[PDB]
Amino acid sequence: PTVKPPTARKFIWTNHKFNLSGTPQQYVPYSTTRKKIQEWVPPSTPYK
Amino acid sequence: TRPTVRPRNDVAHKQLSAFGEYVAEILPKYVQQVQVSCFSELEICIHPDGVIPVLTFLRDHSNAQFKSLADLTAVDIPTRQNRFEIVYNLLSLRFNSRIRVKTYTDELTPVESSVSVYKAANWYEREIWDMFGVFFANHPDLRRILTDYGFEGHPFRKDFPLSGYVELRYDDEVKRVVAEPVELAQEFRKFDLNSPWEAFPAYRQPPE
Amino acid sequence: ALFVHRDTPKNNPETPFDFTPENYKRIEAIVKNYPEGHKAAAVLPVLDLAQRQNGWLPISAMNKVAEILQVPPMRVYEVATFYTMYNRKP
Amino acid sequence: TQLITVDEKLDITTLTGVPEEHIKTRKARIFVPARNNMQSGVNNTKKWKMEFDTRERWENPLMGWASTADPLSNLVLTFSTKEDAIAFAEKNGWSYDVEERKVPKPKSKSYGANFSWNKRTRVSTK
Amino acid sequence: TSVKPIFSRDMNEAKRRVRELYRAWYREVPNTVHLFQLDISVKQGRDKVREMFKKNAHVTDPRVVDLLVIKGKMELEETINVWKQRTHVMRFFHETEAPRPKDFLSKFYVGHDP
Amino acid sequence: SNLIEVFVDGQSVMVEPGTTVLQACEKVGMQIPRFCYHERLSVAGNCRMCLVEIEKAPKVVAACAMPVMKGWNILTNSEKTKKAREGVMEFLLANHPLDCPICDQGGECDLQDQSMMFGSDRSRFLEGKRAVEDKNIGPLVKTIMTRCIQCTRCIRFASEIAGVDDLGTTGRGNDMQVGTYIEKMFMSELSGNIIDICPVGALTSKPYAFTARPWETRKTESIDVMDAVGSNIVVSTRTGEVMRILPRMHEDINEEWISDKTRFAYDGLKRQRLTEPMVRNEKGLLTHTTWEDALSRVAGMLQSCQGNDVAAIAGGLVDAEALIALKDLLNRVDSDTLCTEEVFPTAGAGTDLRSNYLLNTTIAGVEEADVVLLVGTNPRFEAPLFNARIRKSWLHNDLKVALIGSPVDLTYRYDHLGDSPKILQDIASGSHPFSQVLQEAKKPMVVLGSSALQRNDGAAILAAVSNIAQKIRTSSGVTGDWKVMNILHRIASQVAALDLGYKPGVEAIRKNPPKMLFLLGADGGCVTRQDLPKDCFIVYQGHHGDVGAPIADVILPGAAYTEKSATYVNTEGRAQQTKVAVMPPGLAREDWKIIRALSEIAGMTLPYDTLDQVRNRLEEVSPNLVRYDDVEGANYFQQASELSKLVNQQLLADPLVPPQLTIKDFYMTDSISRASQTMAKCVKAVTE
Amino acid sequence: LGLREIRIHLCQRSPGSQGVRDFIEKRYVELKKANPDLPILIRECSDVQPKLWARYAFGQEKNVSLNNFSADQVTRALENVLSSKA
Amino acid sequence: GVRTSPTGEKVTHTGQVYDDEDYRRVRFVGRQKEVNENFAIDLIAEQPVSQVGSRVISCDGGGGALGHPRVYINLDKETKTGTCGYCGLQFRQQH
Ligand code: SF4
Ligand code: SF4
Ligand code: FES
Ligand SMILES: [K+]
Ligand SMILES: [Zn+2]
Repeated sequence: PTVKPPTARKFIWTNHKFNLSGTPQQYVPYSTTRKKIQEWVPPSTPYK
Repeated sequence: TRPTVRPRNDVAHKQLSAFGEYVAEILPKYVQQVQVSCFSELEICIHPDGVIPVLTFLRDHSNAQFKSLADLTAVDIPTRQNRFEIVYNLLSLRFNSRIRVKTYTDELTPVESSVSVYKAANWYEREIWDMFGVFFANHPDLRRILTDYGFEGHPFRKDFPLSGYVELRYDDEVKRVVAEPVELAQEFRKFDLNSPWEAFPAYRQPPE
Repeated sequence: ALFVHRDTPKNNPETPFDFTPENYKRIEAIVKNYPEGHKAAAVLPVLDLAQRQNGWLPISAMNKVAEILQVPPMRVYEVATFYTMYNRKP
Repeated sequence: TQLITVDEKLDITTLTGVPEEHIKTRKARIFVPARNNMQSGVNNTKKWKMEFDTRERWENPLMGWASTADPLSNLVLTFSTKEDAIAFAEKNGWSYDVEERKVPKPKSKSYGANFSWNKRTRVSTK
Repeated sequence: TSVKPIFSRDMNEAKRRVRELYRAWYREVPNTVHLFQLDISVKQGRDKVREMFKKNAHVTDPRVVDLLVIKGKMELEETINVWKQRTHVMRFFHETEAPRPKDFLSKFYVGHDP
Repeated sequence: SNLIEVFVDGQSVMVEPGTTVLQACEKVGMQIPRFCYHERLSVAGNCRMCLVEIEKAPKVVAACAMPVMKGWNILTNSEKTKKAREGVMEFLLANHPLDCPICDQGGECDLQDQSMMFGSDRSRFLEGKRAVEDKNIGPLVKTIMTRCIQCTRCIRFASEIAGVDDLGTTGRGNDMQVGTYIEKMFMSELSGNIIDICPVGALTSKPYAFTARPWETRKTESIDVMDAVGSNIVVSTRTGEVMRILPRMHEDINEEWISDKTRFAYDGLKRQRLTEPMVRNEKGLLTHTTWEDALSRVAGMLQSCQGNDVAAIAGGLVDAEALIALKDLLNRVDSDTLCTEEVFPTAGAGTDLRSNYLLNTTIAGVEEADVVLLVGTNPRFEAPLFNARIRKSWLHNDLKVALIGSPVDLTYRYDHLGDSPKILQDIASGSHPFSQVLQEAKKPMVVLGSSALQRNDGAAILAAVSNIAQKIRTSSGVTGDWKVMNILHRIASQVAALDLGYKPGVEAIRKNPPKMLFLLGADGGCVTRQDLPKDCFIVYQGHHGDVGAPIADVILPGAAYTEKSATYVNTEGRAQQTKVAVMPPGLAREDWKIIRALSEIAGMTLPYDTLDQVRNRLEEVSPNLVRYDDVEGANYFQQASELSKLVNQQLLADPLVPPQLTIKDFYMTDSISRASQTMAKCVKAVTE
Repeated sequence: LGLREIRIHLCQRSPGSQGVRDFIEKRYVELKKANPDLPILIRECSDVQPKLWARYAFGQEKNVSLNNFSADQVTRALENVLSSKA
Repeated sequence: GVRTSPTGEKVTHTGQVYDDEDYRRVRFVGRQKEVNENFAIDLIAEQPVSQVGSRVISCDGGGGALGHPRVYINLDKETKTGTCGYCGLQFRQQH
């Protein structure tokens, strides 16, 4: 990369991180979607 | 149709059609159909009472000499009343040729074991017991060969599910690998991929 | 050069268009050339008449032809964009 | 003789290894699947299909994946006639329901009907 | 309705084979509890054998019970010869599985299964 | 017979004169490729994909349009047929955009599939393509007109079936664009079906857009419940979530169409849902609870009731299983007071004979009639595919339609006789000219809509309309096989509730108000707490919290129509079963499961455990609720006519006004549609 | 405590329902004029046998098969159902 | 343009964040929720609208066969720009 540098981008990591597994910086998976079914919210006023 | 199309072998097609007529007329007691594929493979569809007389013929006859059993196969086709299709693949090293001997059974009718003709069949049809549930009569050691020892069901039957009914895990309470009913964290996603337009007009079946 | 319409202040369904009474008599003479039940056959002459009174066709001449001939307005829009004589711009 | 006579009903439920819950609580559906109205081809209406009732699919707590506990949720069987599917369901002890094949009734198509003299079937444009 | 049999000509020879297979299992159970060093009693394993034989008691087809006898001889052969481990023998005892709801109301409470 | 013999690839077939080449090849099981031909649209002949060689003829013919002549041998697989197909597919893929990955039609596209089948595998097109300006024809149909192959199924649908006449082709040549030519909003009641018959991704579904993809969707064949037509649908799901709703073909109901409510109300099915049982806490607020607590607090009050102390209201979306479940549960308490929201008059025969509350002719029988009299209904919005069938009979069979009621738009032209009910007295007395039009008609048809029966003179309107029907049928040239008297329902639960023997309308509850009220999905607001006593024990059982769930004391969260196998009976008497597409969300259960568990907690346990035992009970109560996709004919019009003459109920002077006048009132009718954001965008789009 | 509803099931075309059809063609109206507040649900179906369901108080339902009866036999069984109230 | 819930959890470019009373935040206890802080919806908004003198423009995303399938965009609407369906680059007819 000193002779032929990589083509720069605004989104490439300027700080390369090594393998973070076993550290508190490790990856934890999760569902990246929102909630599908919406529940009914009962009225906060009395019914009499 | 030269570069991208497979070349047709008419010489082998004529020779296999002639030898299929030969086998069909020597053994009319069991031969039900004889057909040759467009890529020149001969199939002799026989009756299941003639598994041994046909195969001993092709192994021993001087115009056949199918001394090798390459493969032995069942195929589950549930829309037939005889759902299992037992497929013998035979190799004549003398005449440099291959033949296919096809027959049928359901779950309850036994097929005669062909270890008296090809000892190679000893495991193959045993695998047909394990995967499909076809029983083979007068077999030396007929038992399971591939499934686990307490395995219920015959897996390559098409009504058997892809994942089974049970799954194993280690359990530290009983200090033992245990079986439980199968639950998948992600279900196998079923893809309906078949196009609704007819692909091959040569294979069109006539309607009702 | 386009064949969609956008409502400008000089071309809209609130642009004033009305035939003159001599043009209404000409329209009635046009309509009497065709069989009863096929008044839509007078779409091409009357709309051309709406180009002769006005010089061009705003989208009030097309709707007026659609109104006096009892045809849907899209069936007049199709004629006014199919044929090359109907000036849809001034 | 070499042939026995079994006049009983054909039942192989003890031989398939299927547990009891997935025999006597499942409802097989024998049906010709409808044409997808996204398309005009009819090659998927040619054969009969046997599927089962859908059971619960829930959310995986880790990834949101569709977790299932139904082994028969992906099992679709192909049959050439209705009676073959009915025989295969009865042989396996599956209680079934059958929907009849819905072929489209034949139409009356006339291109000249688009340009009639006195009928309402004229096309207003073409 | 004229079918080719497996071993039995009618149900009497079939019940004879069922009965001899039951004798072989009944004799084998103490050997199985000893050499697999199972934590069940001999009576508990014999009750499991009686349960596995009464589960298939509704069958009147001679070919189907011939195949049940054949598969029972296969399971017995996997038991006597030590081909099963302790785990395969104890899979008859569904011991890690929680007891399933039986009546309508508990099945209503847990979920959607009928 | 006058059948002529033609040949398809040598194989003979006998066809009626007027059969096309495409239909003749269809009769031997070959489907000729097509893009503009549709068997329910008119023949256009303008995509040229059906070009096929007739032998001894040096020209390909348009198989969709060319009728067969006697002795033709149709060469569907010959060399010039395949060359014509590849040439036409090449011209279709000349200017078509490379949008297949970003297109909602990928994998379910006709152009992809019969480009794989009947076209070449590469391009000779070395030019630049056209790009067509997109249109805004509403909040439902996403329009990407660059994908349009100009097949004019838009125009033929909107003209012939939708009756709108507002889609058409402007321009000329390669610049010819299908659209409205103006910023016009194509919102008919059947406006989503152009998403179906468009073979390409030019017209896609704007709610369904980008969310799914056809191969990964599971297809569950089910029933519409958004009206009483009983349209067969496919709920296509993906990983336990409903993705969209397609139509199924049924020749006698919905031919292959569905309404916009059916097609786009599936997102109210995922909002405002009842997921957990709710009980009133110490502050008088609904709080979440378990099933044991909720069923115990309902059953303790149910054990303290007897007679008229307990009653039930059945909502618009309840299956016959839960209806007979709650009927058996309240009959253990000796209570007959079980009601529906939609008022049907109990005067005369009432709900005893089925013939005086059914669409007795059929939905299909509209094709056999010659005069249809629509009384007090706006069937464009009450039963939109029934109105589509009236329009198809109007178009192809010269059907004469008259309307008694307010002059609503019905997408075709009718004889508006006026809106007063006294016209019903004028026709039955022969003083009106349409009475002779009815008498000289061979197959008359009188359709009394069930929204006119919501009035206080609904018994008198039913008596006058049945008086007209029996004046015609007993005297005029009607054979006896033909049925004249017909009732059009707007509620999917209504006919199944009347076959089980509910008392329609809530006058039995307004007469003597109970102290405990079950509400199976009862969201019409017909009985509120001012009609009940001071502390009535209101139980709501349903799947949405809309109207009855705020006033409830205990909420029993139930299953929706996509969440259970369930018997619904349409307006013509045909019973139909849904299928489980997804399961109910959260702790919600199937409805008769809830009623059966309540019966077991209360100690009045019901003789069923599985769905089959519920349906054995349902066959015990009336044996036609288990014979699915069957219209059982109902006789005895004369006996109900004799019973209807007993009470001389007066016709009111108020005009017959249906509650759904324009497209504004169509989209939100039940608790699923009112919770639907797509129906909200449709209302917001039509009110501006 | 009393009869609450009567359910008469029958066929349109079967001969065994014929007398039951003969009961409703001739004798239902003066039945219904005699019992105005009683639901007598006539349910015709395709191939069912004739049948007479009588729901009494507290969910009790008695059943009388009306197969191959005449109109007078259906009349006697139905008036026994009316006079029973059990 | 990453934002933050009242729980302190970062909201992704989808819009996903757990509720406060959701137990499944315990998977990030002692660890981190890996989110990507380059939101593409903001990064394609940063691109300028290309003024072209043609009526129909072609976009392949640049790079030739390293971009997307080449599409043609119509620029006859003057209120709306012509947005590419693949890369989001939006175009405008300059006249
Ligand atoms: S309409 Fe069909 S061919 Fe055109 S981009 Fe979409 S999937 Fe591809
Ligand atoms: S938008 Fe679709 S249905 Fe309409 S003309 Fe174009 S291809 Fe045909
Ligand atoms: S299908 Fe005949 S030309 Fe389009
Ligand atoms: K489409
Ligand atoms: Zn791009």
